[PDB]
Amino acid sequence: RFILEISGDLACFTRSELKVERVSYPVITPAAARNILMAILWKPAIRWKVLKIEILKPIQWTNIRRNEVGTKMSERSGSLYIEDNRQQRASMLLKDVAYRIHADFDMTSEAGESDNYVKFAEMFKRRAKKGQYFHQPYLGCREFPCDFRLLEKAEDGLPLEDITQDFGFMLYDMDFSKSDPRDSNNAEPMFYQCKAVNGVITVPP
RNA sequence: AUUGAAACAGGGUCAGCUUGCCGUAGGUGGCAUCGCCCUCGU
Repeated sequence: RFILEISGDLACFTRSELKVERVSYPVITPAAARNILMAILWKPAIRWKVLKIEILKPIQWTNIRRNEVGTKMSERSGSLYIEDNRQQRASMLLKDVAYRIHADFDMTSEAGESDNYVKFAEMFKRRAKKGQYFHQPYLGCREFPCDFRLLEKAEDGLPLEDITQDFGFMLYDMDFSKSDPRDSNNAEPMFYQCKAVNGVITVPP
């Protein structure tokens, strides 16, 4: 397995049912962690899998608004001239978040030639130590860069083990199956968050 | 393959045009620095 910790000032993970005016989750998204790992090192033969997620500091809100346009650009058009399109939008940003993750990975069907578990693990350790990636992982939006330190266990502020509130059902991931290469179309798996005392545990199917 | 991807609170708006701190009213009226002693004695 692997244990990593992420830190940053600001972070939103928007629920679906309010996507129009942002209402971020309280906790991080199990789907999000998958992509955060993939950000460091993407191969077409690796399938990630998240096991444990740990909060570190108490949740804290702030609110914000800025000016937006809501027209996806198209080839037939020449430009946008945003003045004729603006839709002010609001947002519910989490503040001062650092999270801890326990996760591992397995192999896809297309193992390929250099399908060595050990070499992938080794190069992952290398990239984690030196700070290597395709791109800086977001925190739900491109503007909130995060910072990740590869640690073994208990190398940050003591986890906030306090029993916290429920959250009902929560977004899990988005299936890739019925889609060919390049995710033609997808459905939405869910799960039950069920208010883990401190360590939220991602159950597989 | 992050409910992600692209997303200006923007564009300008004098605190201004003016009015006496003035017109007078006393420091007055009146009380002796006095009353007194050697520079002798060769």
